[PDB]
Amino acid sequence: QCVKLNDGHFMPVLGFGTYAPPEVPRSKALEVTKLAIEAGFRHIDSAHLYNNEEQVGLAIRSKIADGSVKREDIFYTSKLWSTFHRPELVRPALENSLKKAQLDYVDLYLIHSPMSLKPGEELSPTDENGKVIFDIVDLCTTWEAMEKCKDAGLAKSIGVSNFNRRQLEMILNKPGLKYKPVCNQVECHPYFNRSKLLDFCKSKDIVLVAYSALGSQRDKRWVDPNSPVLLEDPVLCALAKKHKRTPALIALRYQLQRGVVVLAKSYNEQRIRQNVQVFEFQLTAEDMKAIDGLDRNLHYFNSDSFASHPNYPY
Ligand SMILES: NC(=O)c1ccc[n+]([C@@H]2O[C@H](COP(=O)([O-])OP(=O)(O)OC[C@H]3O[C@@H](n4cnc5c(N)ncnc54)[C@H](OP(=O)(O)O)[C@@H]3O)[C@@H](O)[C@H]2O)c1
Ligand SMILES: Cc1noc(C)c1COc1ccccc1C(=O)Nc1cccc(Cl)c1
Repeated sequence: QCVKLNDGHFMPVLGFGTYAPPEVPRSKALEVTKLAIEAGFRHIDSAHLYNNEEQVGLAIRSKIADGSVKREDIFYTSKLWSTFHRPELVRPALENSLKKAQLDYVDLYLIHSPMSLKPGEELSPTDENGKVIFDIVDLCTTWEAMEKCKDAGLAKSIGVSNFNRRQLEMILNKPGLKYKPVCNQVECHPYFNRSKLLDFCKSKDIVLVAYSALGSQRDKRWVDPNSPVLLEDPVLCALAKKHKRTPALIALRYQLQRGVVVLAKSYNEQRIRQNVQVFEFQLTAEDMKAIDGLDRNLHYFNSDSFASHPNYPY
């Protein structure tokens, strides 16, 4: 169950989200990634930011080793963090992510954010006054370093994440371009459905990948507790009763039926197993336009600290 990418390789349309807050013990990312693979996931979304590539790579390496799966069956994804946007820091970051996860290549390497941060070992550098230190980098130079990684064979496909239309065209309107981004991974869910951005990506053979499709983890550091909880929407709860399903399954099927590759994080065995069942039912045209009307342009990620960056995507 995949969608062909604009460089030839294939991406499973349902992916597993591996991020959990640092409060969650690192051993969990190993247990739930194996359970996700046993449940039927073959697309695994990770990143250098999530501090989990060893447990994730170990789980992948262990399911390959016990004979459940082979390396070609697994679509593994990592992301270049924003402190590594200077072109010389790109390949060492990917090799470090490969060394950490113990894989010879990633199926997908993404530019995690367009908001470049100052290079360093800190995932978020902060100055004297406790504010985040930005950095100015021409992102097309970063993409060239990304392109070389695909040539080197460390990344089967390369793409971006949290890129708006203007930032996407900057990559497409790049001189000497060799590989267009196979995908743009952005926040997408019935309350914020990226309809105009999805049309643009469709018009460029670029796959839109939805993160926070279930309505996000609502971490206290980045989300307002008064913001609407997507899985409590009366419309989503109503359709789940009609189809005898769950509100999460309604949200996941919503993206799968408009050409969106959808991610879903879960560290709960039953909900992990519950999410693969999105392929067992279908939404009607009436159900699709009912969810269509829920768009209220709601960013679950909100950060005024990152509102002053020249490349902030929204
Ligand atoms: N490119 C980027 O900038 C970016 C940003 C954010 C996230 N991501 C990636 O996208 C992945 C998913 O996004 P997300 O972190 O916002 O989480 P999410 O997919 O929106 O899920 C939100 C919450 O819903 C719960 N859940 C999972 N399955 C459920 C089900 N069947 N029914 C009810 N609840 C369910 C989960 O809690 P339980 O664990 O308890 O089940 C989960 O924490 C992340 O893991 C990350 O890899 C990428
Ligand atoms: C927009 C956008 N542009 O880049 C990113 C990444 C995003 C979305 O970010 C999130 C979405 C969902 C949940 C969490 C996050 C997040 O934790 N962002 C973050 C941003 C900057 C620094 C650091 Cl440390 C974290």
